[PDB]
Amino acid sequence: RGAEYVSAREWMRICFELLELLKAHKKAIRRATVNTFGYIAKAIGPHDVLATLLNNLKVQERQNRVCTTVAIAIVAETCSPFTVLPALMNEYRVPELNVQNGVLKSLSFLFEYIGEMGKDYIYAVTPLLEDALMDRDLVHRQTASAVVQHMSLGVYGFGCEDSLNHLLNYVWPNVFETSPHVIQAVMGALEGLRVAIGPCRMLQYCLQGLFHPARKVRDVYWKIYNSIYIGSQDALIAHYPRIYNDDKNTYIRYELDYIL
Amino acid sequence: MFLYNLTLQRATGISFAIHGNFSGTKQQEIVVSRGKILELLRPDPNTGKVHTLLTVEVFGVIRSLMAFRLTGGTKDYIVVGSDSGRIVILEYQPSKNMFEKIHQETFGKSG
Amino acid sequence: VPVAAAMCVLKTGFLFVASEFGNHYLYQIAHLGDDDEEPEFSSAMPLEDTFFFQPRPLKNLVLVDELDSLSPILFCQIADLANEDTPQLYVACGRGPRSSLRVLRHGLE
Amino acid sequence: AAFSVAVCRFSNTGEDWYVLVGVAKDLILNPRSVAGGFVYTYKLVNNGEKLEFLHKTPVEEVPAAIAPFQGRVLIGVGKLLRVYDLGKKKLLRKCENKHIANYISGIQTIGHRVIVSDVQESFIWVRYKRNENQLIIFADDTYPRWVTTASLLDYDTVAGADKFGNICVVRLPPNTNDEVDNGASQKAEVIMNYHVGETVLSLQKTTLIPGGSESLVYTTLSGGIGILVPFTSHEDHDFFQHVEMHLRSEHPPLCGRDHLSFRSYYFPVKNVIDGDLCEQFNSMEPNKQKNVSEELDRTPPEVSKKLEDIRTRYAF
Amino acid sequence: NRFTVAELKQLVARPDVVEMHDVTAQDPKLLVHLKATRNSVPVPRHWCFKRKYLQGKRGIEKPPFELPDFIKRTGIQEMREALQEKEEKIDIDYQKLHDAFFKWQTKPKLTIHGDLYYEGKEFETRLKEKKPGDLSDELRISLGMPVPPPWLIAMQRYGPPPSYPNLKIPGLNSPLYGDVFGT
Amino acid sequence: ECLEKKVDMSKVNLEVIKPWITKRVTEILGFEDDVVIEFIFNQLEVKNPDSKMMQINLTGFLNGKNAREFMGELWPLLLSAQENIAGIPSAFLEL
Amino acid sequence: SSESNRDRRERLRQLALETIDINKDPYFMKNHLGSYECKLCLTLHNNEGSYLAHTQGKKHQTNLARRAAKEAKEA
Amino acid sequence: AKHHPDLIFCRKQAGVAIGRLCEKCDGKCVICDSYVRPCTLVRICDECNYGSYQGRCVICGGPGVSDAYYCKECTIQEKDRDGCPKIVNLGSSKTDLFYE
Amino acid sequence: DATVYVGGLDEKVSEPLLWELFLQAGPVVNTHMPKDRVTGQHQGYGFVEFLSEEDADYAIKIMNMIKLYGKPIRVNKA
Amino acid sequence: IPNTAHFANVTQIEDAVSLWAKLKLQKASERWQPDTEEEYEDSSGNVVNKKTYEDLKRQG
Amino acid sequence: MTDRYTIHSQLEHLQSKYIGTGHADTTKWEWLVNQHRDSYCSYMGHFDLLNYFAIAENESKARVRFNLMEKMLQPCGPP
Amino acid sequence: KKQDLDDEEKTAKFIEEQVRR
RNA sequence: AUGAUGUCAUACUUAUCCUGUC
Repeated sequence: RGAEYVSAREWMRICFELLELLKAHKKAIRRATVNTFGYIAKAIGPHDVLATLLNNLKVQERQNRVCTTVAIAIVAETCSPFTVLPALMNEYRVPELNVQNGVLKSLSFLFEYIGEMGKDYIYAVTPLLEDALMDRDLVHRQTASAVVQHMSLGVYGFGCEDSLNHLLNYVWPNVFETSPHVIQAVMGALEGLRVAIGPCRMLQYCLQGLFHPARKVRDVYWKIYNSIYIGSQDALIAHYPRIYNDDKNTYIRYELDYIL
Repeated sequence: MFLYNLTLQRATGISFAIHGNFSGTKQQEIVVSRGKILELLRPDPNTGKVHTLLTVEVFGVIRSLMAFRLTGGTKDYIVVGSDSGRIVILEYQPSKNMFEKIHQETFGKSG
Repeated sequence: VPVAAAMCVLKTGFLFVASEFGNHYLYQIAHLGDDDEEPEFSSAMPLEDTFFFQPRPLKNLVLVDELDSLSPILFCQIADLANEDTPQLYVACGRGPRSSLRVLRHGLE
Repeated sequence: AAFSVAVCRFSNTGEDWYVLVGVAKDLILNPRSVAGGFVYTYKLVNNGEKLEFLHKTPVEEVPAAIAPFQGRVLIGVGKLLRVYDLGKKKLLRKCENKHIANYISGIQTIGHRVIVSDVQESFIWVRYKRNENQLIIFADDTYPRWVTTASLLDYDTVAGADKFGNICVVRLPPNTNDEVDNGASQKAEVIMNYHVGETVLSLQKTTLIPGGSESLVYTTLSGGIGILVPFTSHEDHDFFQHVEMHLRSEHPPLCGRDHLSFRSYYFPVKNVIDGDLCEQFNSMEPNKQKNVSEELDRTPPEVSKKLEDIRTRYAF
Repeated sequence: NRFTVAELKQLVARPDVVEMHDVTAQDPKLLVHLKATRNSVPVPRHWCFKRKYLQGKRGIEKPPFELPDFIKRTGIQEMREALQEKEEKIDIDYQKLHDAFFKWQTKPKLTIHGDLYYEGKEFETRLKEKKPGDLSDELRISLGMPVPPPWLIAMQRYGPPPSYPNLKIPGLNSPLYGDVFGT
Repeated sequence: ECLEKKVDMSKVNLEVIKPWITKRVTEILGFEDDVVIEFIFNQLEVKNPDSKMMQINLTGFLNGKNAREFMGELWPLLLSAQENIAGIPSAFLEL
Repeated sequence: SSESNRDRRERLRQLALETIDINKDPYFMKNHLGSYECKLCLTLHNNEGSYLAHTQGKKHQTNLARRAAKEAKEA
Repeated sequence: AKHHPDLIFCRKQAGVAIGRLCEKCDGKCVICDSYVRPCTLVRICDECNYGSYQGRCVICGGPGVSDAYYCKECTIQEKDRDGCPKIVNLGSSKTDLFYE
Repeated sequence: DATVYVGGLDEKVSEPLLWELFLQAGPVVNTHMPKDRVTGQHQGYGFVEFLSEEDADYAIKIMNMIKLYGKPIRVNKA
Repeated sequence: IPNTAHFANVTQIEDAVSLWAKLKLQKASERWQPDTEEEYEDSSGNVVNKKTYEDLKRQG
Repeated sequence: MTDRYTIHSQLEHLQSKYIGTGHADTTKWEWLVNQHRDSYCSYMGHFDLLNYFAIAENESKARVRFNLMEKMLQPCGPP
Repeated sequence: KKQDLDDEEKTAKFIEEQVRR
């Protein structure tokens, strides 16, 4: 509310004290913490405080770690991320892996909170997702995929679909795995990509997998094809290809071939 | 090449047409259903001419148009079935020359 | 009557004929349709053979008005074929016998 | 049953305009496969007052495309694009092309190239070699569309209608080589796509009023007339986009559908602004209009004047 | 109960897409029709592999991050490197970052809808087919000729190449501007 | 099997089928219980009963070998009662 | 707590780097996320103790005799 | 969700009972399980809200205080037009924590 | 003749300017230009497999006309 | 028998001949098999092929 | 009449309840019939598509609607 | 906007002139 | 030289969760 009465020095000290409050075993503590951290982020401005967030290498997996990530998100909102991104994207360079997947999460929550404004930054994040989605280790593919999801819901309808198709290329091989978190992640991914790209392109990736001899491929591509099928079942009609008619059955729908 | 689409002449073909006391008075209105626009017509009983009272674009393909009224009521409602996954109940407000949506409940997906 | 997609019978002798193609019509319920020599095939009337109804002109309704609008999506040529400077929209619209060559000019009658 | 008609002159003949009309024999729907076709020729005597039947050249497929191209006539019968010349007994086919996918539905011929529109496939750009009389397709599209009508906007940009109620505009890349010899190598990118919601069958880019600007006037099968006008200023386009984004949140459609979902029915929207949704600012609530004008940092009469200025510049 | 691959290839109109694992399916005709579509994409190459598409890049050491020009032209990377060297602040500008994010925005190189990610996808930098009569800049530099490339002087004597018979190269039977000396 | 023909309990009596079902239950289960008689009463209460559901309910209660014979004996008596114009089985005409 | 653990992890990484420099291990390679990777064993190492324990199981040094015989035909 | 992958939703018929959220689960989404962009309110089933089952949280199942809402990312993905997502089952969560 | 041996090159040359370079004459179907691992640099000699032999004999005739980095390029049959 | 992308998994030589026959440049080779512009008819009978019109132009 | 086939349940899993989703073991004829039924339902639902289909043919709208409703069960012959 | 607006006015001028013709 | 099952540590994710009771 007031926030002017106190000099900035006091504030930044408050920051360096707030940093370790994320060991809390309680969720509401972290809640208020992050929201405050956003408020003081407004009271000061982005660069310093987001740097102080990036000081954490996410070594403590207990209590709240990703929480710092959330702070990176909300901080990126409180003043325009239109400022902040280059610092982060640079900080993916660091060879330490867990903070790499950390900044991936930061992009995820980032797009989740920004929504429409991602109509620009999509491009900036696109090649990095390429590097991340190309797999060093599974968590990269997972988290990056989540990023593709929230980006994909956020940008909808604004005409950026092309680069999302490009990213869908690199998304597509990850379809196969038994790890629950990566498979459900990929599911959310391809669902958001469904709504953003439109079903036609999806289905054009999902055709051949339906009838493939193996059981695995059929299990999965049928799971996908179901996910594509339930929603937008109304709009699928046009995109079912032409399938020739056999002896006992007529597989051509001739209604579409009536010409005036 | 950023373009801007504009409509010069509205669609005159009617896909559905209902009749009843939509205005809440003794005069009966003609709720016509065009392709991508809703139209409310009011025929003159003396002049023998039908005048367009209201014309609003629904921005969608309306596939069903029916009217209903409760027991003891004096005005007919307007049930509009479109390509969206929600059912919309409209009540033309004469004191404003606009169709006021009474209720709108979602039932499925669009298309 | 022409091929109408919807019909609305209103009070005080009014019949709205919304045509599926071409201009629409609004015939007002003039006669009741009964008290005439027209043969009224009853449901009890047996036949083994269908009551060949004669094509008699609508002598029960009177077109009070007509909403002949668009429903074609056919062809249109916008050019200044006349002597005026503003180009006219020569659009052929209709369906079968109700087809017409309508030259659309932005103005007022 | 006639399906195509064209009136032009021949290079072998003088200044006599001939009216060639292609017809079909024994046709109906998809169950009844087309039998044969014919192409009748007219003389257009008495300065276009009377037509005299000169010759009727038959064809194996039903002709659905007739267009003049450099003194000759391009005849598209089914999936065979043939260049026929004027003959004393019948139309002598000087060239032929069988690279069509299903059937040639429309043909728009540029001064140098030829653009044929398929039935279920999108239109492709084809170059006709005058030295060897061989038509070569040098460009194609990546997305199939049931095209019904098309119009050449420029030498490399072509806008075509869709049977599903949409409108698309494809522009060729500047690095495309016309001199050449999944399907094609060079692809054409779609620069504009918009679902109009009505079946469009006639497109024409011309001036509706003298002194104004030319716009993409389009017709509809439901008896509607629309017009597409390009934005002259990037700031005005951004203002119209912000006004549309404010109107999509302040005035929803009465049918419960989304405006972006209605505009993205068949193809996603790319550089398209619906002026009909912007026209509801004068019909909406005054408090909501004042809130939208405060979000746009203007006045509601200023927004009304800015909306009426584009209509006065581009329409009657 | 299962047809052979030759009988499945002779019956299919497009036999250039049939594989050896498609005979073990429950309906090879529908799989052959769906695999020969216009805008269809094939399945990944990890259907028969045992490396789970992520264990093949063990010893391959790559760079940390390749930043774009729009981020490198803002000076944030050098300031971040100076801060990391001091730890092991800047406040350069606020409108220059907005200008690099809006006005100086570079469109990245996207991919096609059928351009799926391969296994390696880094050692096969294939690009069309730079043929006879068309060369790259630098190799011009090694060649060192000012604006024919000089072994098309010997394409005079010894004759037109067997490998590309359709050939035309400038000045001989092909009557040339910039780089491209033959078509 | 014998449980594929559609039947209807509305065209047949119910009081004449209680002694044959009681004898079949006493032959199958050995003694007389109250759950099997209630299940037989509930299986014939509907106007359009289900032979497969009654066969499953009899195989769950009994062993299955005697339950299949009980279902085959109850389907034929019901078929003979529904085929007759009176609505009674063949064992009721003699006595 | 957390800072003491970060300092202990840095001291352990420094001790592992000193042990790899003293023993002169040519197969130890660093990853881009703070981990080790064995070049000769062609496997991953989760911690610094994992790469420091790859000397009894999967001895890739004994499999280099074929490459030494291919490089030099004499003993 | 996140907090629980073995939990199953009710997915029953949508009624007129507006859903509510507990004080411990306030602001959290039902499908997307996020904290930002609320666009559509949560509607509960008729059997899921009757007598002592009314006024309870959908996700937490405790005493509901404020009304629950769905995320805008789940609304645009058509994940909010499904059945009533009432938490019926409760497995591998708050079971061994009662013993300690 | 399908293959040729190519001597006297500079490591800034790689398999690509050979690809491009000899397909200027006629297409190199199989390219081989060793990468030395130890010092990570090229000695500069090449082996080329073609479609058939005619390509490569014309290649013997024309082929010794490529000068890589101001310097001479050996091409002979193999 | 020249190999191809569809004939990679062929083992028997009997199927390879049919594969090379069906692969045989699909089914086209017809750019100018009718263009002749016969002026001898000048009524309703302009029927001739490419080689027939070439022989008619070379003869007269 | 031992059938030994009680498709009841297992562990509250799967139990398909939707129509037109399909499975991994779905046949080609069943998927083609489901696609034809979905196309018939989309033709019956869309008013502009039904108008464009009835304007080409010489039949009326209600007759074409009754023909499309009658051809839904056995519109292509179950495989 | 303003600078464009100045131009916009000119833009209007052309259309108005057109009407006159 | 991958892969296989196998007893056994080690990191990582799930914004997992600490006042629950008749």
